[PDB]
Amino acid sequence: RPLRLPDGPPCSQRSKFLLMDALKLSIEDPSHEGEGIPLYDAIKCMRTFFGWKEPNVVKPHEKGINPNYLLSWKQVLAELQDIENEEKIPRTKNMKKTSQLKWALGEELRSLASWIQNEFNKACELTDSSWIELDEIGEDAAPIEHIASMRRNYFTAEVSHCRATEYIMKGVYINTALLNASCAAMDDFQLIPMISKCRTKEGRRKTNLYGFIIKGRSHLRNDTDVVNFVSMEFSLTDPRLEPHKWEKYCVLEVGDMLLRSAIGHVSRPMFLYVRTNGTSKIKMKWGMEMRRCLLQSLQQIESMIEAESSVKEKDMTKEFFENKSPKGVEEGSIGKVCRTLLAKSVFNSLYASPQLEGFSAESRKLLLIVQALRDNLLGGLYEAIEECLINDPWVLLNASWFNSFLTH
Amino acid sequence: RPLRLPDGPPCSQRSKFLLMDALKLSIEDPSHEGEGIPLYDAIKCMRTFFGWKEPNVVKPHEKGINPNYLLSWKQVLAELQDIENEEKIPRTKNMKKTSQLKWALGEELRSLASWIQNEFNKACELTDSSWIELDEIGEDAAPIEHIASMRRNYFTAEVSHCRATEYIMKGVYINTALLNASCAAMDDFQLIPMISKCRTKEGRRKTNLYGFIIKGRSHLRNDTDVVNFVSMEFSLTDPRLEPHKWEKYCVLEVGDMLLRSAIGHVSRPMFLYVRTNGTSKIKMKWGMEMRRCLLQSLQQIESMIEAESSVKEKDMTKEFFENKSPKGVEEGSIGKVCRTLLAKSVFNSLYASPQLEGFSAESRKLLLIVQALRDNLLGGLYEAIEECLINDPWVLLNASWFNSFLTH
Repeated sequence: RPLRLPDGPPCSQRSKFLLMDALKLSIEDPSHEGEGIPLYDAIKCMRTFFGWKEPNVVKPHEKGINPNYLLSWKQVLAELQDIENEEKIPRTKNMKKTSQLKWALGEELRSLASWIQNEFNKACELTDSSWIELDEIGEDAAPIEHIASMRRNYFTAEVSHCRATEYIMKGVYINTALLNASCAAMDDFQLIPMISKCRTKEGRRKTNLYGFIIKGRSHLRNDTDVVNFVSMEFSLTDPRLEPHKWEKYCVLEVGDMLLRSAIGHVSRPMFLYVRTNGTSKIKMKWGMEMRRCLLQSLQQIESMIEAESSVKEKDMTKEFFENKSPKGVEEGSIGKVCRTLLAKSVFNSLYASPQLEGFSAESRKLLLIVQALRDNLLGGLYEAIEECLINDPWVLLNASWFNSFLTH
Repeated sequence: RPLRLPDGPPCSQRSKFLLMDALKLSIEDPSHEGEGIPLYDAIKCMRTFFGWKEPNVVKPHEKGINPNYLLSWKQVLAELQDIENEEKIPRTKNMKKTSQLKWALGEELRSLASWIQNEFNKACELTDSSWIELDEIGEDAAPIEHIASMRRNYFTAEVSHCRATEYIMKGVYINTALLNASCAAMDDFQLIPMISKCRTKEGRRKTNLYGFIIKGRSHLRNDTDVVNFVSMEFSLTDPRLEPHKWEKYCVLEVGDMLLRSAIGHVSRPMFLYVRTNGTSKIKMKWGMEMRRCLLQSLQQIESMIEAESSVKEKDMTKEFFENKSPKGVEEGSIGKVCRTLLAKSVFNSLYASPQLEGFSAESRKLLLIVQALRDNLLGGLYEAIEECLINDPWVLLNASWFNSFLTH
């Protein structure tokens, strides 16, 4: 009996930042005065681009004040130009408390849509760049033993370039910046660049700018207290292709970018995805810990090597990772297994919800019952599972996956 | 005005062999007596697998004699067992001219379905293994100049592991084997293994067996003369998931395979996709030349570097491949551009048709007219294009792509 997924309008994006749709302005081997200070790096990235034009709304937010989102972007650009006019670049920039920002800062069943499976597939892919160091994974006090070290190196080599690892590092950077600003600049509408760093295939350092957030007032006395923010994220994705995805956003067209492509140089509109959002102290602390997805994925891999090693009375680390009893890998390669596990862990973090906790607990129970029936040959459990299937894209995708598992 | 795609039942697979659905039985650093002789290698690969079971039809061919396809597979397995009983393995194996083989060997609008876009996406992916040597590309008589060499090395590094390159090498091997057998064994129902070879990420030689074909009589006096064959190809793909894809096939369940996976070892049914098919001498000669897709893709890349070099009065090879004027790559990376170009070239070969030649000629004309109208601001051209849109999955996908180009 397959799970009944809800009927309704398609589900929409609810991540704290863009995933597959993100666009970076980047600088390579940066060495300007103040290299490493987020605002300085942001300005350097912004300075690489000369394609801006008069911005306009291309996908209105159905429940927001569209003119205020437009004003907010124009204010970022003007306040950055104000800095260029000053003698020195200040370490942080606090935005004028304009009417548009005061508004923006706050001072139902849905059906599964194809975009979330597509996000997940993109999260499993390899990128050109590496996102973590060779010794990134682990927190051990002492030096790791030989077999542990071997496993970490093999795993790290499969995931250091994975898109999901970019999302981890993006997530760590932005949550670190917003949590720090929430403490250090409680009354300020601080401009917070969305930054990541990577190493190119050629070995060069690269600093990336995805966009900006502006925070609101943030007197976060308890873990559950919320800081509001407005995010402004670059993209080449035309929001008119899948408008249901972008329910929570006002989308601007803000520039044009020249790109290399299969047909030679082409010019494409550059968009800016704008939304109001919020996060709590506890959520930011978890965001800061997203590197744990790597440890937890490695541990899942290590558990399987341990099982095989136990059987063959021999360490099976090399045989597992080199794919040397099994005649293949269902996902296609060991590397794809590593990345798929990682991507699931990262999406569990990015799309954390109570719907997800319930679905996860309840579905595991049903799995175990159905396997016991399958190997050897109710409602209430089903209602517990299906009550979690409301509108969350990640939970719905996972329910769709569960149903495939049942058909087979 | 978008192209009108045909209405009808979903389009079906028409490639000469399986693409994304293929499964290999493989052997590593092979060194048995007669290593390199196709039949010997096939037997070695077959010997790696102990999961066979009594075969049965799981997806019947609606217009074929299903019992004969089943008999044909059982006959392959028995004739291979006959060899194991003999003192020596013969160099080639000619099949008994049984009633099932004599039958098998011959002795309407469709709508676009999602599977062909999915095939194309899979063709663009990287694999764990390399499929070509460092000096594979090019036929030059003399040693290549420095700039040429640099470009070939950068390009080769982006495509040597590409799935599309596997399809090239698979295609070259099988067309070479069938063309050779058609000449050397004209009256025999020769068993022809479907083989490829690669090098693992660790540097080990690996020989792969995809399945078998059996040819019919082949007195190919002219280029257009046809040799019939029956193909028998391994797969983990359950044909009941997308039966419309498998219209031309009888699909058997023939074994079970133990696999590593994200959830530990799992057992999955192994299927055998069986169909009758045919090819001509001219088509096999083209199949033998599939390495030209690599040269032609490189040439497309080289043309773009030449254009940039002409502009900047400087060779732009490094700057192009290292992605150092353009601010990005529309497909995401230079590597993805290389693989996408390659995949399009490979699919043009794999899915060659008159529908494709007409669509290609006519659509290019319409592109040029629409761009001229776009930059500076009929039916008959449209009928020429749309008359090519009948049932071919590759042409239909390309028409769908053309329509996206129009919307934008």
